[PDB]
Amino acid sequence: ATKFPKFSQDLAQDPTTRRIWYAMATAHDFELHDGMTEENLYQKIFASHFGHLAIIFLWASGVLFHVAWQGNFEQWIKDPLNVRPIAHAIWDAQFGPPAIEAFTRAGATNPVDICYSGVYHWWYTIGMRTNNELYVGAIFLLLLAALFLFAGWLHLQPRYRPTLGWFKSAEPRLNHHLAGLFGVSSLAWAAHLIHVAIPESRGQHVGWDNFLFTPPHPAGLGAFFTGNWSAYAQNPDTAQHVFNSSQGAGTAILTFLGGFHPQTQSLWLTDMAHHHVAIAVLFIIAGHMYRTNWGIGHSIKEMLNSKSFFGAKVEGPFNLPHQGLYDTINNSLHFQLSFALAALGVASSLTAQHMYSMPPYAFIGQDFTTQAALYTHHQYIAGFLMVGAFSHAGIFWIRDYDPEQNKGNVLDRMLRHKEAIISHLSWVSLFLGFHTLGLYVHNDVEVAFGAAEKQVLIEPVFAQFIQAAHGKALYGFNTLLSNPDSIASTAWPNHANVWLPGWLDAVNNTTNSLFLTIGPGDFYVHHAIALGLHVTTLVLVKGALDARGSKLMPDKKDFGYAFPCDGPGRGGTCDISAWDASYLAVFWMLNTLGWVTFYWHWKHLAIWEGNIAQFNESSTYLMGWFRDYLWLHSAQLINGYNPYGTNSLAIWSWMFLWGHLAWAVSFMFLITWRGYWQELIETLVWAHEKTPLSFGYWRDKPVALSIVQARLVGLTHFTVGYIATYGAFLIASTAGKFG
Amino acid sequence: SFAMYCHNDTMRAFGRPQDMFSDTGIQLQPIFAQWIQHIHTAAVGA
Amino acid sequence: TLEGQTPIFGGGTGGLLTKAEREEKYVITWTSPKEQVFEMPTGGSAIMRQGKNKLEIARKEYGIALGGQQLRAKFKINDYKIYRVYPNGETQMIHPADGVFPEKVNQGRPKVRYVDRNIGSNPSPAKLKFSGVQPYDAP
Amino acid sequence: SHTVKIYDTCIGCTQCVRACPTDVLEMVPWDGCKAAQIASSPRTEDCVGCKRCETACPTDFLSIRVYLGAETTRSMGLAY
Amino acid sequence: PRGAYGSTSKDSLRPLRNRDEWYQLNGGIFLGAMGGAVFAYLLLENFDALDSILRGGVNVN
Amino acid sequence: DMTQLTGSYAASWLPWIMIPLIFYILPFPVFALIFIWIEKEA
Amino acid sequence: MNISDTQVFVALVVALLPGLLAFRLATELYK
Ligand code: F6C
Ligand code: CLA
Ligand code: CLA
Ligand code: CLA
Ligand code: CLA
Ligand code: CLA
Ligand code: CLA
Ligand SMILES: CC1=C(/C=C/C(C)=C/C=C/C(C)=C/C=C/C=C(C)/C=C/C=C(C)/C=C/C2=C(C)CCCC2(C)C)C(C)(C)CCC1
Ligand code: SF4
Ligand SMILES: [Ca+2]
Repeated sequence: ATKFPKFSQDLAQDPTTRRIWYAMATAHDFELHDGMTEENLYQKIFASHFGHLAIIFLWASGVLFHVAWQGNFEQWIKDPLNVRPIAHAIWDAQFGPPAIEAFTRAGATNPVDICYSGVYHWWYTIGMRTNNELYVGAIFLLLLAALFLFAGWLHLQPRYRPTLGWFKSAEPRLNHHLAGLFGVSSLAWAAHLIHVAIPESRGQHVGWDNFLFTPPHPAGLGAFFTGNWSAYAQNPDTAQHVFNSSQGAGTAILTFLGGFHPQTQSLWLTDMAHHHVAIAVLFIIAGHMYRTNWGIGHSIKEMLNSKSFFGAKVEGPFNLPHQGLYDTINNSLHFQLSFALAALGVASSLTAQHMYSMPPYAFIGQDFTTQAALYTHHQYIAGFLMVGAFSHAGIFWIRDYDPEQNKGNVLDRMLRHKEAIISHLSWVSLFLGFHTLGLYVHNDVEVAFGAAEKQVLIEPVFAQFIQAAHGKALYGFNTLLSNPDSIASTAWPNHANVWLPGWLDAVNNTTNSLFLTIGPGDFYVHHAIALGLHVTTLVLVKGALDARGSKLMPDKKDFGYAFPCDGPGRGGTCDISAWDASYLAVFWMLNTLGWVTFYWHWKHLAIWEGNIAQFNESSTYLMGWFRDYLWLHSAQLINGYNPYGTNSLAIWSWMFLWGHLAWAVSFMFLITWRGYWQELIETLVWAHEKTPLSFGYWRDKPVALSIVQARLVGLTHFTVGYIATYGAFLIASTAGKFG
Repeated sequence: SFAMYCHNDTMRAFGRPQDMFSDTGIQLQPIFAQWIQHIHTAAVGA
Repeated sequence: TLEGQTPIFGGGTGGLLTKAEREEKYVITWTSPKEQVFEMPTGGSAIMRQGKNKLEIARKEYGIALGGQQLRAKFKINDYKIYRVYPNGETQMIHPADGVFPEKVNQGRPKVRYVDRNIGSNPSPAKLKFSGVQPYDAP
Repeated sequence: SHTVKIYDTCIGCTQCVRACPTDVLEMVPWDGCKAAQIASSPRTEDCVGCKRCETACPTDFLSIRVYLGAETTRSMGLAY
Repeated sequence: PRGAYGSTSKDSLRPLRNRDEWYQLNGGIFLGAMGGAVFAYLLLENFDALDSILRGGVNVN
Repeated sequence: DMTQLTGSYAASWLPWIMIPLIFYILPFPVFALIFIWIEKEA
Repeated sequence: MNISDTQVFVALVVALLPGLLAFRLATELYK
């Protein structure tokens, strides 16, 4: 046996190469470690989270340091609309002179990368102006990461290891994370906007050297304590304000103008300050809801176990039995992780959907490649988080759910009609797939046969009505905010729609992404997205709800979350584990997010080109997507290098093929299965033993990758190729045609 | 066979055509197939 | 020592490897009524001798396949035995374990790994958290 | 090594023992079924995990269950 | 031997208790020192070529 | 000039040595360390 | 005007502090 892995004697006694593979795969599955107790489980997790937080801070420190060291932040300040931000320098000793010249751009005298993460726009909005300020922030994050690294070590020492009861105290954690982690942090950020960011946007420098004696508002804090809060909203930035200058600049620190700053085409800084002020108050209030040590406050266990509605006998909230759930969540780390991943997935989708439509950073809406990168980045991350939410939901069913303590509650009821849930999800998927694909190919045949007028073109009237209800007067509807006489627009009792004039100006502006005009081409792709959402949910939900077992495998819970199969008997049981459903769902998540990002990218490409008519007429049939989006926009990408020379797109050309290669390799792991390779490896084992001069010999017997391992490795190549191929195409097709 | 194509893609992307496997760089002439063509052409007298 | 004459075989590539000399090896011995051709478990054909034979095999499954599917089913030979041979020379007879073939019930054999319930009554894994006991091993 | 368990629904049909390619199973006297015998797994160290025994088992659900566990040289079916 | 290299000495920081070990150590020391010195000398003597190497200047032609 | 890798940033000699160190000097010793770690007998 | 030689060297020395503390935490978690 070997010392490695320390956490599994079963793996440590494995005499094959499978031991090394499985040690890395199960290293962070702390619950399955040898001799693991519940208290040691939480303590190890707590220190691990300190390490992850330090890694995040070091990562942010590296981004700041390389911009301050090798970027062009100060030059980019003077002309954000025409200067290309620099990510970092390039040192590839294999470059030739044509490659060196091609990557020497953006005002630099050495090869550089062009930043597409938007950190230049973000740091510019929050008041950073000099490379020294970026450098101090980078040094500060190095020390902050050191603090959390020490904290993780400290909370593993015997005197500072928290007890299991400390981890299980849900009510104090919710109070502190709502009021303090969310509320106080929001209040502190609003303070940074009021004290630093807003003055810097008006040509006034505020730093650590002078912020103590430089009030952000002339009225001072006296206006706050005397109830004269309206003084903070007086004299806002004028519509002719120039960012980073006092020309046309007001003095208000908390306005509620709405819309966009006319020059930067982004949200008002004073609006964002008042946003985080109001958010802080709401979250600090929410952080007092639950009882910790002073009697006042709700008890979550009591609320879930409650059976009386002001005297009347009820099953529970909404007349639904929620009893026994408090212990279910509080004892299941996978249940908690499922909610946390799902919440972050929705938050990441909302980030993508709301940052492109309402840009919060100065001039970031005019950096087309950055806009495409940020939307695609946060949607794909959201899709991965959504898969993880249901993956750990399936883990919860097997490992942490017991029917006895959940008898008759709402969680047990879901498991008792899983067939109805899965069958109806299957019906929605079949209905969407049959009709969405059928209407595409109907339009394909009509357009191909020179009969584009015979296409079925269903108008997205329901979504157009919502846009009109939000103030979009393009469609001619006269409802709600698009009707100036409507009670919604006037707000008849109070007329406090101080947001509406700014909001309507941004809504009806034709140069932004706020409620983009949609036609029949947009109708069909949302139904493709709905199909993708429902099928990916169907695969994940079916795997979670069948994790305990099915007719084919009644005792699946006794085999764990991830096992290869149950053998060829009973007809065959390939991909029967709940892990396999998550494995299959990643394929559908990638496909769905492919449709989502294809739609976002092509629509914005047409708008940025000035050729909106191309998308409107070609997106209604699939050949339009294949020809006018894929084939048409690949031309400049695939010419990054050619027999005539190389340009700055050579990296995206090479990475484009690199993604295709990784995608192709995945097919080998996914199509060919283990027994073929084990027999081949046996032949190579014979050859090595019979060959002279080959003094090496395996300490670990070479074996083919396991059945589950092959699915994971193939899925990893498939995903990496998926991301690399589209990322290269997304950057090259946008940056090659724009800044 | 294939990894030398990957070699050619990387050399071309680097702007180093002289390091490629090509007629104008590091040549790989199929001399045996060229010899057969010359033999079969000279057999009939052409 | 194990006695018997090895079958006529000209050599093959599917024979023993380093594992036979390092970890363990298996030997199957049987008696045949006549000289006849059988199939080696790892490919090729061999000729079993007139008397009693002795074949060295890399894995135990080779002996079960040869003795079970060829010697018994095809050649009506029911006296084959499988031994496990260790590098130190220790040899133990492992099949049939007690002289009676496993498929035939024999007195004195104890019940091993028997669970006194139907498979549907295995406890949920949530009940056995941090105890190290699998649901199928639960009492 | 893999773990092979036999449950009380066994009917003593001896089919799992005959199907085993490494002689892990044997039939032992019993009284819970008409056949007066039940499957046993005294030699699970030789079990490869092929699950041929489960395929042969005629009861519903299975009277014999194989749980793949720690991998050894003989459980991986390695001749080297 | 006197001191830490005697038979009964238990000095864990001085484990070469045999003369043959010391002579083999000395041979290795001499050969390795000459090799490392020559390697550094060759790297420094070709510092212009190696600097062009590490900057990609050898890819002009 | 654009015939060589250069750097206008401070201490441009740092990538000149750090790129070789991290990518084709240290990684093999690092792999040796990990290999010894994962092969040690109990 | 980007950072100077001294600032880059200072950042390298400062990064040693989280570097050593990362090693301490990693070895502690290994226990
Ligand atoms: C160690 C030791 C050893 C040895 C000695 O000693 C050997 C040898 C042999 C002979 C006999 C032969 C011929 C050769 C050739 O040509 O091919 C290869 C190449 C190469 C290059 C190989 C390599 C070599 C060595 C390894 C060297 C090393 C050195 C380095 C540099 C180190 C470094 C270190 C650092 C730290 C990184 C072979 C082979 C084969 N392999 Mg084989 N090896 C081994 C290892 C290994 C591993 C790990 C794996 C996994 C990956 C495999 C794999 C494989 C396959 C697939 C196959 C095939 O096919 C082949 C054959 O069979 O035919 C017939 N195999 N191999
Ligand atoms: C033989 C092929 C070859 C090789 C070996 C290299 C080697 C290198 N190139 Mg390079 N290059 C090549 C061909 C090649 N190049 C070609 C053909 C082109 C086009 C002309 C370029 C263009 C190019 C540019 C433009 C740049 C490089 C850079 C680099 C260096 C960084 C290492 C790297 O590329 O990623 C290796 C990757 C890793 C070691 C991974 C790090 C480990 C992390 C933790 C993985 C995490 C994964 C992540 C979290 C998940 C994905 C996230 C993503 C979605 C954002 C390295 C010296 C960069 C550089 O200068 O670096 C200083 C750089 O900016 N190259
Ligand atoms: C905060 C988020 C979070 C947390 C704490 C966890 C935590 C956990 N997950 Mg989980 N998961 C998440 C998000 C998260 N996950 C998401 C978003 C998904 C969807 C993709 C999943 C999908 C998932 C599955 C399908 C499984 C788990 C499992 C596990 C547990 C064991 C971890 C393991 O296998 O060892 C550590 C594992 C690895 C390090 C995997 C290797 C890396 C993979 C292959 C990615 C490829 C690397 C890539 C090329 C580059 C990435 C960057 C690089 C630095 C690694 C552990 C409790 C497993 C479990 O509980 O088993 C029963 C399990 O089967 N999770
Ligand atoms: C182009 C690729 C592709 C297509 C079209 C499908 C299609 C489908 N998959 Mg699927 N899948 C794929 C790739 C694909 N998959 C891959 C690569 C994976 C990863 C392994 C999966 C994993 C996967 C899972 C895990 C699940 C699906 C499901 C589904 C179905 C849900 C959608 C639906 O009902 O629409 C309607 C059906 C279609 C659009 C299919 C085409 C119908 C044809 C066009 C009708 C033509 C009739 C005509 C007379 C035929 C001519 C005669 C001919 C027989 C000779 C559907 C049959 C889900 C499912 O079955 O739920 C019901 C499900 O659970 N798939
Ligand atoms: C050229 C026109 C065309 C074509 C070829 C199809 C083709 C199809 N449609 Mg469809 N459909 C169309 C126009 C068309 N549709 C129009 C204009 C509408 C109105 C918006 C619908 C509404 C519709 C629904 C609501 C459903 C279909 C379904 C189907 C599929 C099976 C239909 C069938 O008879 O199966 C043979 C029929 C059976 C096997 C059983 C009968 C099923 C019917 C549809 C339901 C029973 C009717 C009853 C009133 C209950 C209605 C429930 C509803 C209110 C929710 C098939 C792919 C079904 C589907 O996709 O299933 C997955 C389905 O449920 N279609
Ligand atoms: C994953 C990707 C994804 C997803 C999920 C969506 C989803 C959506 N997009 Mg969308 N979009 C995407 C990608 C995506 N998009 C991409 C890539 C682009 C390109 C940039 C767009 C561009 C886009 C535009 C331009 C617009 C949308 C809009 C919408 C929404 C349509 C609303 C609608 O018609 O409902 C219609 C529903 C009704 C009219 C309601 C009817 C009454 C119902 C039944 C309620 C009844 C009363 C109720 C029960 C009481 C309330 C109870 C409650 C308190 C619990 C929908 C949420 C539209 C929108 O509204 O955005 C906000 C819109 O204008 N999208
Ligand atoms: C995580 C943050 C991060 C990242 C991804 C990068 C990325 C890069 N740096 Mg870098 N750097 C960082 C932080 C970071 N830096 C910090 C904080 C400093 C100041 C000490 C430096 C100082 C620095 C110099 C002096 C040089 C680079 C260079 C480079 C490039 C080549 C890699 C290299 O030589 O590393 C060198 C790395 C260091 C000298 C120290 C890095 C210190 C960070 C904090 C380590 C982070 C560890 C990480 C979080 C743990 C990963 C966990 C794993 C599971 C993934 C590459 C683009 C080279 C370059 O520009 O080439 C053109 C170069 O010469 N870096
Ligand atoms: C402790 C530590 C450290 C330190 C380190 C050091 C001190 C290092 C050094 C290092 C070194 C100092 C190294 C060296 C090396 C060397 C080598 C690697 C060599 C090689 C050589 C060769 C290869 C040679 C060869 C030859 C011969 C043999 C003969 C002929 C000729 C020739 C030349 C070829 C630090 C602070 C960082 C950090 C913390 C910890
Ligand atoms: S096959 Fe099933 S029923 Fe028959 S003896 Fe074996 S365990 Fe019992
Ligand atoms: Ca050259």
